[PDB]
Amino acid sequence: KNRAARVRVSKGDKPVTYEEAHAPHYIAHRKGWLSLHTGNLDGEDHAAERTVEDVFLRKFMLGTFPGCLADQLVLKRRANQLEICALVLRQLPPHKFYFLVGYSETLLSHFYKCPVHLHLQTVPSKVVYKYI
Amino acid sequence: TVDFIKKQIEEFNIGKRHLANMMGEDPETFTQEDIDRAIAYLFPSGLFEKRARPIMKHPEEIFPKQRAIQWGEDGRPFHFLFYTGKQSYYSLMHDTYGKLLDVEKHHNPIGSRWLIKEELEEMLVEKLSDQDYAQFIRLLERLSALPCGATEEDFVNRFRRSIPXXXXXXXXXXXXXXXXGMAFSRGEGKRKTAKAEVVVYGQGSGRIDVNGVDYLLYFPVTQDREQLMFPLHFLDRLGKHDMTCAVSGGGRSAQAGAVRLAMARALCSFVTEDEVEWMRQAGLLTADPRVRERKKPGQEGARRKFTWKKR
Amino acid sequence: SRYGPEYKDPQIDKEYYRKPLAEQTEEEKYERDFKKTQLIKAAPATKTSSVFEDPVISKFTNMMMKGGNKVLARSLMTQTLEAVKRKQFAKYHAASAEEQATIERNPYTIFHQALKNCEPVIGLVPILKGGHFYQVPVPLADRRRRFLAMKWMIAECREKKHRRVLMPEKLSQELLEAFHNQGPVIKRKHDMHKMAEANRALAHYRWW
Amino acid sequence: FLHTLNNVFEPHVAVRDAAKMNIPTVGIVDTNCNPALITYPVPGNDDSPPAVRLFCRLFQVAISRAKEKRRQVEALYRLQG
Amino acid sequence: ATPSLRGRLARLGNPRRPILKPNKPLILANHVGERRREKGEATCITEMSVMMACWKQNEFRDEACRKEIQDFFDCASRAEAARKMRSIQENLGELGSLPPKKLNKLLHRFPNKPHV
RNA sequence: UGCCAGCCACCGCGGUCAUACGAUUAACCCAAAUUAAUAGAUCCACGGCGUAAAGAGUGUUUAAGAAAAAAAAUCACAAU
RNA sequence: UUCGCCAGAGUACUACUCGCAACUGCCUAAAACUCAAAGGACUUGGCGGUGCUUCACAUCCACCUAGAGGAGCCUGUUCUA
RNA sequence: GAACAAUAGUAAGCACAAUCAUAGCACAUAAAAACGUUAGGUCAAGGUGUAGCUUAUGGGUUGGAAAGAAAUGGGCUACA
Ligand SMILES: [Mg+2]
Ligand SMILES: [Mg+2]
Ligand SMILES: [Mg+2]
Ligand SMILES: [Mg+2]
Ligand SMILES: [Mg+2]
Ligand SMILES: [Mg+2]
Ligand SMILES: [Mg+2]
Ligand SMILES: [Mg+2]
Ligand SMILES: [Mg+2]
Ligand SMILES: [Mg+2]
Ligand SMILES: [Mg+2]
Ligand SMILES: [Mg+2]
Ligand SMILES: [Mg+2]
Ligand SMILES: [Mg+2]
Ligand SMILES: [Mg+2]
Ligand SMILES: [Mg+2]
Ligand SMILES: [Mg+2]
Ligand SMILES: [Mg+2]
Ligand SMILES: [Mg+2]
Ligand SMILES: [Mg+2]
Ligand SMILES: [Mg+2]
Ligand SMILES: [Mg+2]
Ligand SMILES: [Mg+2]
Ligand SMILES: [Mg+2]
Ligand SMILES: [Mg+2]
Ligand SMILES: [Mg+2]
Ligand SMILES: [Mg+2]
Ligand SMILES: [Mg+2]
Ligand SMILES: [Mg+2]
Ligand SMILES: [Mg+2]
Ligand SMILES: [Mg+2]
Ligand SMILES: [Mg+2]
Ligand SMILES: [Mg+2]
Ligand SMILES: [Mg+2]
Ligand SMILES: [Mg+2]
Ligand SMILES: [Mg+2]
Ligand SMILES: [Mg+2]
Ligand SMILES: [Mg+2]
Ligand SMILES: [Mg+2]
Ligand SMILES: [Mg+2]
Ligand SMILES: [Mg+2]
Repeated sequence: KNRAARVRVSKGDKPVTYEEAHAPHYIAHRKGWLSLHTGNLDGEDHAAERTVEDVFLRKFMLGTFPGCLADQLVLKRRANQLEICALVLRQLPPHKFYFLVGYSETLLSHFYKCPVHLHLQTVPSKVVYKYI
Repeated sequence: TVDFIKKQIEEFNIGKRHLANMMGEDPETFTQEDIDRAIAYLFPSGLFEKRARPIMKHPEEIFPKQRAIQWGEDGRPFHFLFYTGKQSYYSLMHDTYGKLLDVEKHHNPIGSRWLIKEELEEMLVEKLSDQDYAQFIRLLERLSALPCGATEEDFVNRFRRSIPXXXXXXXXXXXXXXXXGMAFSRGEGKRKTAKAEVVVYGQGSGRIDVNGVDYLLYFPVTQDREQLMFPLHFLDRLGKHDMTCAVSGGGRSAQAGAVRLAMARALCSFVTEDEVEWMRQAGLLTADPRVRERKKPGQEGARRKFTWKKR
Repeated sequence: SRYGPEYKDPQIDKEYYRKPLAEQTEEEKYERDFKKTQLIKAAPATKTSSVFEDPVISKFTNMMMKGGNKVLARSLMTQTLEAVKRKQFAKYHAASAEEQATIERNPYTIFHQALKNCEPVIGLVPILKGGHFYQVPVPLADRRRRFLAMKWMIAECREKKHRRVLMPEKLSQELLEAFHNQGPVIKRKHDMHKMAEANRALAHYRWW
Repeated sequence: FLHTLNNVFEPHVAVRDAAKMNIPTVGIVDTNCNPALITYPVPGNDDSPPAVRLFCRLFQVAISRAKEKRRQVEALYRLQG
Repeated sequence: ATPSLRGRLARLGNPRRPILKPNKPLILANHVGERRREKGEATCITEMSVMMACWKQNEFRDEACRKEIQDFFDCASRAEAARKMRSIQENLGELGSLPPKKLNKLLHRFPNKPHV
């Protein structure tokens, strides 16, 4: 029985995000990729760096934006700039949201020594794909 | 849920305009065919399952049909069969049986099939049981069993469908070369890592050339030359035709077989329309579906397994 | 099995196709055949329309092939047919006119004969009863019998030669001796027959 | 109920159930049937087609007359107002 | 006629002493017993024996008797086709009665009543 | 502390995370008494007897009782 | 309407008594002690060297092929060190 | 808690099935395969609840290990 990245069947009441409801064998069939970069294509270099980098930005966004994160965080790399999209729940009063926008962009840009672009799409409640 | 359909169809049209104006087409002749190209170019998802790819479509194809309101605002139900829990089914049944009865008082292989179970389920907007379906179709046989009136025939036509069947080996028109003014036919066989192309000239010396060398030299294995001989010995043309050949990939038997297929394909221009069905039943023109099977991990040979131990 | 059950076998004989016009039920039948839009198998590479193809020789050819060598088995067979041929020519020219009328010079007729003559009529199957295995007399279906003959010839001329002796030669000897019924192969067939005769009582046990 | 039975010759569920739900019940008992849960029985032959037809058309008519009379008294109600 | 059941069974009323002690209650069941598959005997045994005798007298030269042998194979083909035919024969039933499926539907249509 | 030391009227608790042991901490309830022990009062059946404990291997009579009217007809035949 | 019988389970168709053509017998028939049960019927499972039907499609049997167990070596356990 | 000439079952969900992949079909293979079961495997991938260690059950440097009486599992190469 494969336990990989899966969400078990409950008494049937458990709310589930579209992503967490689609099991590993489904990648590239229904589900998409959470990140995008050149590094894994045939002739390409430095895949590892974009992986460490990605991981750290998962943890970073989960920690800078407490309790307000909706679904897993969507990274794109385009021509040396990062485009970080987030689905974010509405909890915070908007001031704090922009505080953290500036905070994040600046901090990251100076950490990875490349320009970062941030996008928050705000959602009233976690989207429910199944059950509920 | 009907308010949703009104709203959705409105926004669908507004978004339709919005699509045309950006995509730069006349909003009038814009089709679904164009809708597809449009989204496909705007939101290019490589994804294997095609339902999970982006869609903008008329809500009717998007959403399932609904069962309408089944009772007035007094609580009182419209249809008299409502309490059967399937009105949709038993209405068809009442009507069908009525048709039958009237037929009995009055009376004193085109590729046509009955609906599937799923199609009657779509027609009545009603879940069905196998038994139920079977019952009904049985009844339609009873209907066909008697003298068929006009409205009787229309009635059973509702539940009629029609299916295509196509069998012919597709016949290439020949090709007359400009150089000698002579006719040739160029076949392509493919077997098992090996493709071959064979040009067959209609007036031969019996000459058969392979990759620029003679066929005896290129197939020192007798078996192969026999395989080659098959189509020509079949059609009794053995000396009559002159073939040029180019084959690549795989090992010798695979090659000889590819040439078999390609040749037998290029030989159906110069043969009679009747001998074609023979070459089919000889199995000459049908590819070999047989290929190597991938090893599986934790096994040996795709089938062969590591020796299993009871203790 | 990359063929679904939808794909029926090819019928490869040419005489069938060229001359239909005198046969009604067969006209009906092959009409049904292609008209059915019947998906039909790509004909095998071993089966050819060659006028020279004897299916029995093919089977026996295969059963001699170790590993994947068609080439080698083909060659050994070819050399066996050849060897018998020349050996029978040698018997012919060294003989008297009467025996010249007698002698078979066709290696093929010699082969079908030497196999017809080596095939057992009955064979044994073990039956478990009350703890013991009894070997009981079973009538056999033809193809199993053919197989038993061929298997026996091959196993016999494989096993018991002295290593300086090539296969095609010994095989030829066994073929020509089995022709005259004096060969060890037939000793084997006979030990089958005898074992069946000794156990004949037990032919009650078998229920099918 | 124009028959009180199921084709397996037990009492039809609907009897137990109507009776269970506080619905009144009017049905034709036959010599084999059990009347006791039925609100208003009519003892009588369920099997012969003249009988079924008769009972049918009668309940039919009672219905029709009730409906007509309803309509009428509604019209009179409308004139009185 | 059906054997009298009066006074047979041990009951409170009965002044007599018991006759039948049923293992299972005497009631017609709804369903019917499923068909009993028949077993086989040894097939062909005769020709087998005759052909044995032949080889015994003839010192086991198969060429000496063609007759016993060909009749033996005649029997083998009659046997095999008898098995194929008894496999497709399932329309047999009782040959004048109905297969136990039919009986069982039919019996569910006019069931037997213990209760009420 | 670790099936050890121990506890319980019944069911039970202790084998490494014990609200049952021993000791704390809070509570509970009685209270010039409180628990433990042992005797009582109380406690079966005007209920049962196919499978649960219980219809005796069988008949007749004594003793003792209970009582409207009908209550000896025949072997479908194998008591002794 | 009567009579006969039953007050947890063992202990116990037993020990002692009484009577009998029995003298390893029959009948009548306890207590110490031990336990918190002992019993009847049922319910789903599981199981069955029960019975019946239907299968096994590399699969039990019959059958086909190629190997393991023997030899050298590689390499992993288990033991001795 | 079923019988379809139907006798108390209805039910969205997750499984199977369906579709995807193996570059067109088809079959085949791949994948998938719930709920539970075996207190099955792994505190040495990592992370943790409970416990222990803290001038050491911590952290470093230098060497040293992996010998065969056998017994056996799987392979490789043979016996021509
Ligand atoms: Mg698995
Ligand atoms: Mg292999
Ligand atoms: Mg009596
Ligand atoms: Mg008695
Ligand atoms: Mg019993
Ligand atoms: Mg101890
Ligand atoms: Mg503790
Ligand atoms: Mg306590
Ligand atoms: Mg305490
Ligand atoms: Mg006091
Ligand atoms: Mg009392
Ligand atoms: Mg009772
Ligand atoms: Mg008792
Ligand atoms: Mg007692
Ligand atoms: Mg008694
Ligand atoms: Mg007495
Ligand atoms: Mg007694
Ligand atoms: Mg008196
Ligand atoms: Mg009285
Ligand atoms: Mg007692
Ligand atoms: Mg006794
Ligand atoms: Mg005694
Ligand atoms: Mg006494
Ligand atoms: Mg096997
Ligand atoms: Mg198995
Ligand atoms: Mg070996
Ligand atoms: Mg070995
Ligand atoms: Mg170790
Ligand atoms: Mg050691
Ligand atoms: Mg596809
Ligand atoms: Mg498939
Ligand atoms: Mg798998
Ligand atoms: Mg699936
Ligand atoms: Mg364990
Ligand atoms: Mg284990
Ligand atoms: Mg750890
Ligand atoms: Mg910890
Ligand atoms: Mg250290
Ligand atoms: Mg070191
Ligand atoms: Mg060994
Ligand atoms: Mg090997």
